[PDB]
Amino acid sequence: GHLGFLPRKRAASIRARVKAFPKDDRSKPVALTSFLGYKAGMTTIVRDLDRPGSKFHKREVVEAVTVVDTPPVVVVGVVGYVETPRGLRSLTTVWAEHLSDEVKRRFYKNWYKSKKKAFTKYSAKYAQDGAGIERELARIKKYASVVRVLVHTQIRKTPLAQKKAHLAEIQLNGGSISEKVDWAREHFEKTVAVDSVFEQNEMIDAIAVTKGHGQRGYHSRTSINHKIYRVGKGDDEANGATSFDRTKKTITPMGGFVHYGEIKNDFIMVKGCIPGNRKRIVTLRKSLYTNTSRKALEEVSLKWIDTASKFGKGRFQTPAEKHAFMGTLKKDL
Amino acid sequence: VEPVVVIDGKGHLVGRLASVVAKQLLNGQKIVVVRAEELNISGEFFRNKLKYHDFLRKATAFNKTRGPFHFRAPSRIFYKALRGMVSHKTARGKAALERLKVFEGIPPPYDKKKRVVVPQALRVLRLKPGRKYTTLGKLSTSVGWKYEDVVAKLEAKRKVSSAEYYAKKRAFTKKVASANATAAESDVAKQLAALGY
RNA sequence: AUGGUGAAAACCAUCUAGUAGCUGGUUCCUGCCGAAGUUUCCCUCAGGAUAGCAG
RNA sequence: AGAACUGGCGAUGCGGGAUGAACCGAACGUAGAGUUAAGGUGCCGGAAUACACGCUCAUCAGA
RNA sequence: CGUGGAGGUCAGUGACGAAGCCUAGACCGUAAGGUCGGGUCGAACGGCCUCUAGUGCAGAUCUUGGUGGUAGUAGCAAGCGAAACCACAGCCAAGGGAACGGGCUUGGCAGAAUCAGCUACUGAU
RNA sequence: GGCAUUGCCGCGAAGCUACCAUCCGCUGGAUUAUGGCUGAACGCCUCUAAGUCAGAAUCCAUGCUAGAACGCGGUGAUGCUCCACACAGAUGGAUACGAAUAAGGCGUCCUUGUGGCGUCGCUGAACCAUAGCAGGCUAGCAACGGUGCACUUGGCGGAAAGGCCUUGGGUGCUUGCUGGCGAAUUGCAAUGCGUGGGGAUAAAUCAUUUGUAUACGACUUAGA
Repeated sequence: GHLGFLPRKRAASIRARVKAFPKDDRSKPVALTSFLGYKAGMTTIVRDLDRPGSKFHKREVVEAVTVVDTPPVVVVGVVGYVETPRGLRSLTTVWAEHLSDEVKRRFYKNWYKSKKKAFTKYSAKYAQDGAGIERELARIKKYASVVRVLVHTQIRKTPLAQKKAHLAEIQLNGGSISEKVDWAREHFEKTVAVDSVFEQNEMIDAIAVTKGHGQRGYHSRTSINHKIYRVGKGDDEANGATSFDRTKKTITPMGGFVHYGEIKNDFIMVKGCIPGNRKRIVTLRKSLYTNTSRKALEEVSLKWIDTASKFGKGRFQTPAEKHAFMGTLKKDL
Repeated sequence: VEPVVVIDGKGHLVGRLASVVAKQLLNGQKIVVVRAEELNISGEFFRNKLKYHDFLRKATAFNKTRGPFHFRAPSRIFYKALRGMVSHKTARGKAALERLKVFEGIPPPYDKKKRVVVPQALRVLRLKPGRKYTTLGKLSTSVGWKYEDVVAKLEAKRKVSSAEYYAKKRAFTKKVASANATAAESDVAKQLAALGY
């Protein structure tokens, strides 16, 4: 087979780490480079294709897409990395004082017996006008070429019972390192939204650990160039409603996804299929560069979203459609 | 004559330097070569680039992972040129190499401390005027080493932090030169001069 | 070979420590001397008959 | 290829030639000190990164 | 120089310990070996001048006896339990003249210990 | 339906699992061949000798896979206490500009410069330190300095900062100069910070549970 994917062996964790990051544009202000979420289901989309010079120009096209459940991810720290003759080197990490129960759970393999003594004397180290905290922020403000942000998942918002927040690193491609640490200063403990990283019609790339079977499977894979079709919002009702369809419905199928619950928060609808399976954590990066082709150019018009019960079969979209067709039954009246 | 003898590659010749650094070890003489990257060889560049790659194609058969490990980093590139003249096996050796420390650039805690040069191994004192001659730097770069940049930059910084120093100093010894210049002539002086001082 | 025992071609015991144009092995120390690699016919092939070198 | 002639190894260590049946030096009681042979003195390697005259740039010089 | 026995001699040594056996013990002899201390032992033994011989071992696919590695392996159609075999070890490159490289020379290199596949190699602690 | 070495037949989720299906499968330098530019050798010419521009699916990075089990960093968590014991080569000083070498330092004047004038190198053979019982005990004078030490004020050093500077005060020393005592007999050389148990509190492993993992381990989980 493929000689490049060797050794074809098992990954270190469920949360795979991103080996590279996008380059830099110093002229821009501070922006995140990647965002994390959980893979959940495979839905059907039909839409009119506004692709010029095509065999399917202005025609309706069917294609299967995936909906990654993405909760608002919250910052709990920031890191500085110096440039060395031996690569990079973390000189200092610094944290946000008031951490959730979820991140505190990550630092223990046995949460139940533990006395929950996580960031106690470190929070006592904060307890003043800075002096030690502001010193280490100044340390990163002096040296360290690349500045990475420590974030975690709001797992309680997620319908999964895993209850253990995944820590990841996301660098910043907004130049002048002083602004990087000052952005992170303003954004300690703060919850970062999904639409405040990606928009619709953007080519992106996802990282994941691939569906294990028996050694075969359970590798970390990175597939590139995937178009985000819909950046949804949980507080916004009628997510399944397009500009065309406009029927008040959630993107979630009747009785949740296959092996996954309801979507009571933000979501990303990625073209095709992301690696890994449902209940698996993914991290969406932003393409590394300007990927300008006509595959990237077109701004899509989503016509209709399939929300039929994938569990078995589906002839209906909403529960309203079931009783509209069936009429009334015995247990009803 | 000095526990440690920090040397500065900058403008030297792998082989000669090495050699002389070799002897110095086998004779209990701690050493520390610096600015490694800004070392020098002899003969065009395309040369050393070959008389190396060849050293690259090396590698073991059945298991390339157990053969001649081709180090890119200059410091190393040079460290080899050296471990090549030092039994580097019999304890007498190990004992040596154990007395070395080739750094790329000039990291603390030496930066702050004097250095020197092996007058019997200078491009400018061995190579006939205008005559091709590598510069490790490029050579390394061309074959892996992924930092020429870092050191580079992360260098200029060092020169600053210092240059600034010197000034303060130079501006200091400007006084002395006067202090004595004046306090000179007097008596106590005269005398010394006589004896020589 | 002699004499014997067994049996739908044999074994036992002596003669017999049989006979070798050979194979393997051959048991302490020191000192001193110290080669030859070959001449000529018996024909040579086998073993020698002699001269040479060392006493 | 054959014939004749004198050596070397054969029965023979030792210094040197990176390493060696045929090369170079040197025929060995046990030691101490001194001087050399052949071969060497950038380093591995004991010994001049000695001195002096010139010549040589080679995209795998040359020894 | 040494061993078994014989003649002679040392009015030799010897239960207050002969012979033997060991010993990170000491001395002598170029050496064969000889002498002594310490420990163990329990009854005979040695030097000297001579005599005599079944007299001195690393080998013989030696003979006899004993004991290993192999191995707690193959095996029995947690326990029981061999044998073949065994100078000694087992990384590559290059040179080592001679259908000789496995010990050498010059390099590359090399961390204890172990199981499983076709000692490498995949992988796992 | 008790049973049928897995009784036959109709169909079937979960799984085993497939070009028998679907999705995904990258951009910057440096070059060869060559095409050039400036231009000698060789008073013309010339892609070349000294330079320089472009350029092959090449090369090397970017990206991707693994992470040295003796490569390294940052961060969270308290190791503390009670008894008993045990103890690869220092010998004045690593004495900080960078760049160039057919060129450079240092000092001065400024016309602020690829500026002028002066001066240095030909080795560290220097520089700074250097006198006292292996360096004592006591008295002054002259300096207002030098220097050690424990403190304090302020500042800098992230490349491996893990150090370097400074302010103030206190306390020694001063061989800068002059003194006052002691040295023997050392006999004429032989340099002269862990254990083994308690207690208190952090954590890990086993056992249990879960399965996204699985030959066995390992790995993911959950439980005062």
